Amino acid sequence: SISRFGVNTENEDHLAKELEDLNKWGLNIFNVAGYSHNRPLTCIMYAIFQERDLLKTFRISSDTFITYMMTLEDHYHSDVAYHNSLHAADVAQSTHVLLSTPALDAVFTDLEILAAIFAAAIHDVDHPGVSNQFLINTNSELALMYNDESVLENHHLAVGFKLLQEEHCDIFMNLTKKQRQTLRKMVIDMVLATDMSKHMSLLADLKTMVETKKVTSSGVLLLDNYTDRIQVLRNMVHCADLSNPTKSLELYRQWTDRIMEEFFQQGDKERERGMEISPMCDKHTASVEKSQVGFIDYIVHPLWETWADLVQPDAQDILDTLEDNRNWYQAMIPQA
Ligand SMILES: COc1cccc(Nc2c(C(N)=O)cnc3c(C)cc(S(=O)(=O)c4cccc(C(=O)N(C)C)c4)cc23)c1
Ligand SMILES: [As]
Ligand SMILES: [As]
Ligand SMILES: [As]
Ligand SMILES: [As]
Ligand SMILES: [Mg+2]
Ligand SMILES: [Zn+2]
Repeated sequence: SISRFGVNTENEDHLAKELEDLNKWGLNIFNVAGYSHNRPLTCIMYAIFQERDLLKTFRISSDTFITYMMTLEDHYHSDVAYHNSLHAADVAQSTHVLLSTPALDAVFTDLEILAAIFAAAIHDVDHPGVSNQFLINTNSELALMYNDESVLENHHLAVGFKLLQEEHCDIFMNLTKKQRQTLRKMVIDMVLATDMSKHMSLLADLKTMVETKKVTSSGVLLLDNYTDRIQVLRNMVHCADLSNPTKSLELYRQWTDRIMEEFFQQGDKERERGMEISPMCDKHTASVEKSQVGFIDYIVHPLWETWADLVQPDAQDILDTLEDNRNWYQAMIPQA
């Protein structure tokens, strides 16, 4: 059972210390990365799977698991400022937390739990650090492969599933054929749902099902068919993907630094190509602070307010943090 990936003996203890917060929204993944020799995705996934007894439940070899996860992590670009393996580790650990929210207790099968955490792990692999629209506009190889439709999201799925082809890395070897087929369908569904171009419609359909939600006597949501279960799962992974502004301000600020570095790098590439600069990618004019206020007001809060509404009162502290964070960025804009 691996306890360190480096030569620092002090790190083994520090890492296990950080990992005591595995089931908490307040886990600090930057620290995890620091104490794991930059293996946040390998280590958090190993911790999550052991925490949930998923290697035992699905007869996944620890050895095969580590090899697969190391190589998946290696397919995230460490030179991409935001969409790298630390983001993937964060989305996976955040999904692990949402899976345990009391309102959803006993709702999901082990296969659905597995699908959801694996989807989070893979959902941005081999991201080149520019948007779908930038790929479409530049006639990139990916956009020609995917006919301009959910270009990156299709690619992330293709890489994550292609890596399982080699026997040495097939973590799903001992699932049954029907299990593998259902898992693949769920993961494909979840990852494609992370495409921001689908968010307005995802949310609409979410606000819709919150309306007719049936909380049972004991306080647990009744989600009786597959259709309802995969809809909550697809929204959960989406929420996890868009969870940075709901974390402690200390963490949220570090995430903002990264996403703006990535966005402004795209702006530079656009300029360089004589392309039209996308407003929020232009380092010469865009306000980092307004960009987060708007991001929260227009995208993150409506999603989380609706999730919160669905899992009442589970997500109340998340909302308060979000609103506090929103307030902090606003207060950072020098104008009234
Ligand atoms: C889920 O996919 C993404 C991609 C990029 C950022 C985020 N989350 C954001 C973050 C974040 N920390 O998660 C921060 N700021 C954001 C700001 C300021 C804006 C947007 S946006 O309105 O979704 C937007 C507007 C215009 C272009 C693009 C783009 O490049 N892609 C690929 C979607 C994105 C998202 C985020 C999520
Ligand atoms: As670990
Ligand atoms: As392999
Ligand atoms: As994103
Ligand atoms: As942009
Ligand atoms: Mg993505
Ligand atoms: Zn993501």
